[PDB]
Amino acid sequence: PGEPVVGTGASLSVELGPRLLTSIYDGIQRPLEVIREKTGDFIARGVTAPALPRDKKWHFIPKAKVGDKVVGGDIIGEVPETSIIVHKIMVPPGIEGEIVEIAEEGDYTIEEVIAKVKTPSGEIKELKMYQRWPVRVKRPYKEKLPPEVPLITGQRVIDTFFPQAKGGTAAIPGPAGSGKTVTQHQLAKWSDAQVVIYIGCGERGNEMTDVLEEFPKLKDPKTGKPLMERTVLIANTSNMPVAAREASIYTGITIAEYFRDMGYDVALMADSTSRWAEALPAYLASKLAEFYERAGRVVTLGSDYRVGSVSVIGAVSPPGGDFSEPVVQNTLRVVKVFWALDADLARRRHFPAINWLTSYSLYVDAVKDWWHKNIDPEWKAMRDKAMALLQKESELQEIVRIVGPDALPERERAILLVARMLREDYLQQDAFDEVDTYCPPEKQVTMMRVLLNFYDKTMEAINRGVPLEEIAKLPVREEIGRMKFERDVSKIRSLIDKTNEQFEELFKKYGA
Repeated sequence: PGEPVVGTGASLSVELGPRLLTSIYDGIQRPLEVIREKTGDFIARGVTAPALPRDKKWHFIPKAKVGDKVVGGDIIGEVPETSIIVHKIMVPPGIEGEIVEIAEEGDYTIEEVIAKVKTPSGEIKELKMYQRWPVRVKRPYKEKLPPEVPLITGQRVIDTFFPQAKGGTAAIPGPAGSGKTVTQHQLAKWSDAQVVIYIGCGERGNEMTDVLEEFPKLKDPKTGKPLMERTVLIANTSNMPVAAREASIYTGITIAEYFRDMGYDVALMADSTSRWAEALPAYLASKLAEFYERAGRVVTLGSDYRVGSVSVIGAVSPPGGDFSEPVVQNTLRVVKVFWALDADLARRRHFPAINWLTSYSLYVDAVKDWWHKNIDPEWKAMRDKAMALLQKESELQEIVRIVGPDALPERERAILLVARMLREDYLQQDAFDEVDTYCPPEKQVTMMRVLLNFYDKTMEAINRGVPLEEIAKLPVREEIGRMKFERDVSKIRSLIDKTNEQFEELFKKYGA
């Protein structure tokens, strides 16, 4: 509306209800292009359009009845919104009491009052299929849970060495381009979040166009349905007001929090480094912080025990291609994970071009018990071992650069052989391949066991006089290089026995 009050200005809010999905907005949730506003401490002014259509009929299913006691977050109905997502109709935060009136199953437009609640006062509150929330106010919840369950991306280098927790905070520094774009796209479509809130575009120039024309064609690989049906986009464009681009990340995170309150895992993804806007280094630092602080996995409001999360992934691309700060350095300081895309790795044709020495995740210990309990009790021991091999490989390659390869002992040559297999057979991954576009957790640990078992057999064999050239030509080495294209994890698993057997024949052949 247009009401003015002391403190934060015209309370800038979003409409939360059905039809949000598949929608594209600007920084303050207008369907249109353009935008208009004056961001300050004091206030902000804006008029035009409706965020949610009032014309569309929604199929309402009641999930409560007259006489039920309710609190904020209680689910009182369901609406099938898209062919992917069921919209859960919740009591707005701050409302409690008895349901004295609830709609029957029928078709309704969003201004229709689908229930009434009598509060303890006796005051009668009318509930609709949508609700409103100030974007600068974090939606409430019962409890923020410590990081614990991984957001599974299906990308080996991430899930294994640099994991993201559901509710966690990630950034992707490094050069913009196909690399970043492909990784962004793999994350959005493969991560086990049900809903994606995507902020950006505006970064390229032809980008708004490609979004307008290609994004409706993209499929959700999980369902074969349009990805648009689990997505909401917020566009920050060069023509749009400074004020609104400022606000877009609050709009974004409020909409994400609303889907978490229903019990979904949501991924909030940002790719709007350049277009982010400033009216008037501590200003940037505080705004980054207030945003990232809102990520989290929570026990939601409601009378049933229920958990949802917002995981934040922010692409950070230097404004003028400038390696240095500020945007880059503060954001890396706030997030708990980053995936450093690296142009030299791209030129070595190592894809995805995630530098496994400069990336880091502070969630390894937080997610390990989940991996241990659900997938493989050796997950953490194996990641640590593979990383130590990579760390060793890097020190050796530096030494070798200076003194040459000709006086390397067999043990050191073997380390290099196996590190190379780790980099090519495991870290490298093919987003374009119909099998290797996603790697299930059970496949990740099984490929890793195959590789680490090969390493152990390699060092045992070195130890017993087998020459390294023989290990390098072992037929099984080359099936290991193809494990990633195999859909059937038991065929991958059998490489362990196959490896043991070929090494045995090498032992018989040397009397070793």
